[PDB]
Amino acid sequence: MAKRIQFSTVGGPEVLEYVDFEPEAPGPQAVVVRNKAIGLNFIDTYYRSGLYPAPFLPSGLGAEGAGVVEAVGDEVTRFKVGDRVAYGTGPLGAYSEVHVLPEANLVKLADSVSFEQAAALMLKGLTVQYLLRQTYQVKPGEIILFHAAAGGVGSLACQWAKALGAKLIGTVSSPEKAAHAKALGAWETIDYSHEDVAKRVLELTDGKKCPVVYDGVGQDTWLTSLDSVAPRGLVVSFGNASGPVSGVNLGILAQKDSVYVTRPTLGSYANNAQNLQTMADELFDMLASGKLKVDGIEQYALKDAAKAQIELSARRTTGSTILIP
Amino acid sequence: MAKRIQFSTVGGPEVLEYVDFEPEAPGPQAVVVRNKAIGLNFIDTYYRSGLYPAPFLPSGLGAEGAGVVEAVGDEVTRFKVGDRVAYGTGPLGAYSEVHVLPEANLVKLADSVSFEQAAALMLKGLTVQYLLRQTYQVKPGEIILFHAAAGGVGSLACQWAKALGAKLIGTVSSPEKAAHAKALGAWETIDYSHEDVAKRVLELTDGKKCPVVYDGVGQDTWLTSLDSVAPRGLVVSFGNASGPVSGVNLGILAQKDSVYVTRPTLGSYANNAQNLQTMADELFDMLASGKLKVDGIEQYALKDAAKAQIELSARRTTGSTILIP
Ligand SMILES: NC(=O)C1=CN([C@@H]2O[C@H](COP(=O)(O)OP(=O)(O)OC[C@H]3O[C@@H](n4cnc5c(N)ncnc54)[C@H](OP(=O)(O)O)[C@@H]3O)[C@@H](O)[C@H]2O)C=CC1
Ligand SMILES: NC(=O)C1=CN([C@@H]2O[C@H](COP(=O)(O)OP(=O)(O)OC[C@H]3O[C@@H](n4cnc5c(N)ncnc54)[C@H](OP(=O)(O)O)[C@@H]3O)[C@@H](O)[C@H]2O)C=CC1
Repeated sequence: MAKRIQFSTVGGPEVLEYVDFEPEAPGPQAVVVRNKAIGLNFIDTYYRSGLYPAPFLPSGLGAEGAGVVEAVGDEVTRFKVGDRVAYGTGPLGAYSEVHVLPEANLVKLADSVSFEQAAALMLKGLTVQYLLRQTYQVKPGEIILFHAAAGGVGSLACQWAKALGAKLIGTVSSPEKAAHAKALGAWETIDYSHEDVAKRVLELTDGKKCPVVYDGVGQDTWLTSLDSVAPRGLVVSFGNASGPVSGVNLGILAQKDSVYVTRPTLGSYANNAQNLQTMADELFDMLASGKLKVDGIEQYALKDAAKAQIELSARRTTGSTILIP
Repeated sequence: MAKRIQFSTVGGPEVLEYVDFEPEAPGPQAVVVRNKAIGLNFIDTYYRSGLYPAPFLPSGLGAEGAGVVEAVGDEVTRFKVGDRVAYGTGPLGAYSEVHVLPEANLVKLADSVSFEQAAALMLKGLTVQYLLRQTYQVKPGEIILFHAAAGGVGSLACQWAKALGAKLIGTVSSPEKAAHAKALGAWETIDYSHEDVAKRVLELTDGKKCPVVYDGVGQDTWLTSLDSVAPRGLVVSFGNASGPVSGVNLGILAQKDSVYVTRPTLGSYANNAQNLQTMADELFDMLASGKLKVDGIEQYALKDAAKAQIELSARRTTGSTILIP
């Protein structure tokens, strides 16, 4: 028996229950991980709310974590008991003392990386990697727009953008979050709790606007992003914090001067035990070289996962926050 | 006084009237063209139907044509009376004996190109140019999907794709249109009057699907295009023959494996008297080199523009068709 956070029905935070459950016996290519640190991600709230249906109820939650390998399937050779690993993709269940998942979703941690750093970087870091390196290969000097610049993904994006020589214009909801973003490497900040983002962008870019706009909040900033992208530019809708963007008429893309739009998912970029490896190597290489940093991690006891999600959804957090089993 | 085709109200073909009107005096940078050949384009039916509002009623129609310069604005130096020109962008009014437009929308014709070739190539040719060279730089060997392969744009696309060494899979509504497309350079054809396009595409591409899908029919093929694009591939929605594609939830882009979508417009790519020049030079260079050809042009008297539009909308045409003033 082991403890985990699960829900028997979709809904608000009250739906989460900290209870005993019986971990499954690893498949031939599965790995049993004894979690030491668990990630907190906005998508966790969507599975719990039902925005994204689970395969069955009661359901586990979470897809990011780091810990020690406890058991290995008979066909697994990459990992052995005792190995220190991390993951940011795979089946639900990270919110547990013991998580079982395909070896394809795991990446061995270098002795130099702690479990807290991994649980705070993995998923969000892999996302920034594909957003800035694959979805749209940001080049030095480019002026890009990135919403929620002080959030989990946003904070890493500020740092990565700076590392690339790009000039990231990060939108935030308060002068406090603005200072946070700026300190992490944001070129310019815009407080969209009252400022006109599109206007500010037009002036900051000398009327040329941004070749690419990264939007993880969705609904509330869709028009803003459409008005901030340069002609034939790209609007990357990778999040739905404020809600999903729907009911769009492709005709608006033409109206905004023939722009492009994509709705990427980590699963599509890290769709191999291996495209994951290459991506993870770059992420951890950034950390090891000192271009990315975490130090400054809020910690909640796995049993208090509900409290942690409430703060996240309430927009009362900055950077990464982890759960300790 | 001169004759033109105009409409005092939006609606069906019956709305078109062949009447006398008084051409305006060219502005300082405007050019008066004595049309010898006028293009027929699907968008013409949309302005007439009201899908795209005119600035005022009664309104002229058409944006493609070729003829002799009759008058020049005082500030115009690129053109002089007698010059043989062509245009595929600009204000409404091509459906006339005399059309007045900014010099920025004109391109001098080489003595070797007749007015019929220009009126049949200009707009559609410039579109294929930006679709295959700018929207998505098709490379030799790539397998691409292109709907309505026997249409005006489609027919040129079959030829251009072949010239590029690409393998175009063209969808058509009949074995007759299929033969037409094939003869023009289409690699493979699919009769979507009954065949499963997505299925055929999956088998023709060995399960890899198409890096890019060009869709000028819209509504009726949106899902088909989404199911025919490769992961992280691009779906180019440049037309609405079957109707516009609306009410889409960006979430479907993720569902189809993180794809991209754009809704380009000729105006956005040929947005300069000059980006037009470079594009036109390539188009006419293809014609001059024998890679693109027209010969096989249906002709309607400008006064019978309604009959011409009825056939176009009825899907009873192949290649280009022009109106003679
Ligand atoms: N596509 C993919 O592969 C992935 C997508 N994501 C998505 O990326 C985004 C960022 O996730 P993560 O780093 O975990 O989260 P964050 O830590 O960034 O938290 C969300 C932040 O978004 C902003 N926000 C704007 N409007 C709202 C709103 N109405 N309610 C709540 N928050 C709002 C807030 O910042 P402020 O107060 O400054 O506005 C808030 O702090 C999410 O939308 C997430 O679902 C995450 C991982 C992968
Ligand atoms: N974005 C841009 O810059 C431009 C866009 N366009 C658009 O490109 C497309 C092609 O235009 P053009 O070459 O003039 O036209 P076409 O000559 O290709 O005529 C339209 C063709 O589309 C297909 N089609 C499919 N469904 C329908 C339907 N329900 N009703 C009528 N036709 C249908 C038909 O071929 P089949 O019978 O084989 O299915 C038909 O022949 C149009 O949608 C047009 O508006 C044109 C120029 C520029």
